[PDB]
Amino acid sequence: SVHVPGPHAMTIQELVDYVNARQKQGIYEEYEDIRRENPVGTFHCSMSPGNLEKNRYGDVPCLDQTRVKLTKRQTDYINASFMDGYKQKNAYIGTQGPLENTYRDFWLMVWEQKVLVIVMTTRFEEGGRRKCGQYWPLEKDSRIRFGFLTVTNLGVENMNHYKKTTLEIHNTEERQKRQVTHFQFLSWPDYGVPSSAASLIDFLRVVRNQQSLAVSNMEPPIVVHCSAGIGRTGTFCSLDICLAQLEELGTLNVFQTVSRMRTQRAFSIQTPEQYYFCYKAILEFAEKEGMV
Amino acid sequence: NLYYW
Repeated sequence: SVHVPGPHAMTIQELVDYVNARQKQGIYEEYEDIRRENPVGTFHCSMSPGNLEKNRYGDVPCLDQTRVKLTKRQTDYINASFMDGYKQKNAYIGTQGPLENTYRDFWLMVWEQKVLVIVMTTRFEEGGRRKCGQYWPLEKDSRIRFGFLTVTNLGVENMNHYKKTTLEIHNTEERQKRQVTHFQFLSWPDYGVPSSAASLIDFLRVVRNQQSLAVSNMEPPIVVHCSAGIGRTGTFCSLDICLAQLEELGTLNVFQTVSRMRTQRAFSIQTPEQYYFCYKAILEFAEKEGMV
Repeated sequence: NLYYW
């Protein structure tokens, strides 16, 4: 994994002092420094004819070097990137909100990559306009066939800030079945931050626990998506990585985590508010956990 | 959508 402790890991107390020294504007300027690094890689596949219409946004391509390729195809392209996590290669697949013409690519990827958990941090529509297609059967007994993959809704639970849907994917060619858990987090708008650090952190543990549970019943990546799959996606994953290192080693480094992530899912973390939120969420967590 | 930014 690219996410290893070295070489400037900070303790929680050093983090407090760091954020205090820099303040919000210092943190915002730190995000700008990140933004300025020239991306390591290229975007040719994303920009090819045939693939252009498979991108939700003209300004959010994906890296050639880390993209998830579709094997059982009409191209091998989906706007989706393999992302390392804390001491774990390919812990996530970061991807855009599926389009009607990419629903079947999305499910092929989920099948092919043995995905057990999907994390969605967007509503279908936010502030008037379309953000993500309805790519899964919304109601309990509904099904949708995507070629040889049939997806059936087995039940929906509503929670304070997210909904948990259990799906069965039935590959009717191979005659195999797998359950996948779909989590939709509802209170995190594009371009913004969640209404509460605590709700997102609770949400993260729920997701973690489901992934661990699923894996024991069988490591596959967790699919994490938003609309573009860079802003909220990068923030979610970056927080996950930092909290994991904090738990295990009592250290972290936000700048390093985000910089590294952007070499894998290009453009991860889309605003300085999101970047600052990562530091703030970690510190709020620390305080509530008594490292304050 | 058509541009994210």
